[PDB]
Amino acid sequence: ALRRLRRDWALHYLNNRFEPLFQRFPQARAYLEALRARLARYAETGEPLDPAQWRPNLLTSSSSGTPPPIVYEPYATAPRLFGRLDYLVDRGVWSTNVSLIRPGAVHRAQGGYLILDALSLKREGTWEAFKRALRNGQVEPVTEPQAPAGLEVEPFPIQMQVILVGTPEAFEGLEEDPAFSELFRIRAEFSPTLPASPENCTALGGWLLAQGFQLTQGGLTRLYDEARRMAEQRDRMDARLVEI
Amino acid sequence: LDPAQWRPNLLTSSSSGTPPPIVYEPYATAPRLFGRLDYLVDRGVWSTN
Amino acid sequence: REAQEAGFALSTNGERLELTGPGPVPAELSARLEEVTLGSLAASAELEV
Amino acid sequence: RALAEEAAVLGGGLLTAESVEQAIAAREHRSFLSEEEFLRAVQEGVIR
Amino acid sequence: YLVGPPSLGKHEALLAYLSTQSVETPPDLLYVPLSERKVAVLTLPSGQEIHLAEAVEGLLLEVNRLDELFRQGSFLREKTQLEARFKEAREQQLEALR
Repeated sequence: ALRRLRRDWALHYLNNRFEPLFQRFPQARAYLEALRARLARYAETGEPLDPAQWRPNLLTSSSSGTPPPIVYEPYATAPRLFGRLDYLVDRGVWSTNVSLIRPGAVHRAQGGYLILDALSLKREGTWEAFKRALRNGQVEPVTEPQAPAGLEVEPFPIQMQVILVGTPEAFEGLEEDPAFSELFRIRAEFSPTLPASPENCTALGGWLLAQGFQLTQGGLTRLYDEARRMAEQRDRMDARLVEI
Repeated sequence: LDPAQWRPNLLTSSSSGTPPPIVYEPYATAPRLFGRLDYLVDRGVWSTN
Repeated sequence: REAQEAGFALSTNGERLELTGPGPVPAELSARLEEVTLGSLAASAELEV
Repeated sequence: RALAEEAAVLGGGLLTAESVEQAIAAREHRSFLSEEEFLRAVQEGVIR
Repeated sequence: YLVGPPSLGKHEALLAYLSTQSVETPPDLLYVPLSERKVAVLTLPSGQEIHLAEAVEGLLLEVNRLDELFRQGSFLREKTQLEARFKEAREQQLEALR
């Protein structure tokens, strides 16, 4: 009964202490209730509390949004996409907590855009895990099989837009999965060649000037003709502006 | 006597009865289907309870 | 002031507060005492912050 | 529902007949590149 | 998903186009422990993570006030009342046996 009072009174005043926080942080009801339960357990059993295991693990700070967070991850591996778990080795025991979770490309792209290479997604074998994260919200930080205990990361609604970039054969091995069609539906298909017209010649000249090149009319005309030559068509110029 | 060896482990508590527990498990590995055993390492001894 | 109006003497002990008198104090008096003590310790926590 | 969402975006917030037709036309056009190149080759005489 | 032959500067345009976009200030996402085993990603309004961290440190230090609230007059008197009732039952049994 003494133990029961030593949780009753603690919870009774912890409710009053937490009401201002419940008001100030409406989103954090779950975490604050967990803290209240843990402190009640501390008052009941006198069980020591580890501060490091109860900390708001910040992932990314932002007061911006113009431009939105644009996370381009050319190397799309699981540690670089979903994050990685650090461990502390105490007496040879591998332990982890919230303070040892680092954001991945998915985490810092929330509220913005995540740019990936489809060829990278195929090569690193992370397409299955990535499509699972998109449809189910299962973003799991990379763990290791040497840790006796892990962290049960809850599902999370995906607030990012994923924009894959790749060459058509880099999508041939990715469009076979029906899940690719269901998830990725807008195809920003790029034409390998632009129409050969004075409008496109002027656009190419302006693009080259924006790159910092000093152009003459003859030089721009010769570059336009060579773009048509590379396109190997009389009425089409090459759209590969990196080559030009 | 080890108190941690003899304490009933809460798995899940009933929410409201209505609706029933509707557990959609898209990723169906054995750890996420049948559960996991977490081990405590004391002097290199992986003990569970 | 409340203790004086209720006919009891307050016996402070450092930062700890308790009410001394013949028999149990009134329930509202004990509740006010507990609330005052808890407010003082909450103010101490805010002082630490 | 995906086509309806595209029509809503292209019509702002309302799925009128014009909005849905625009959504369908854009859906066909976004994967029209191979057909456009084939038609251009046919017109230029590359594929007779 | 952007599709195109390589060297078309697809990444370079895409970044240039997305930079011109404007979104509402993204919420601060953060891992928060719902327990010592289970952690969830929570989204807070921008700039509210530092206040939450400060408050969490306050509640972690609240172990001191938890320890101290067992040393107050009302808690002590409630403990004495409970002990008095228990020893009252004890003394009833003891007097019967005696």
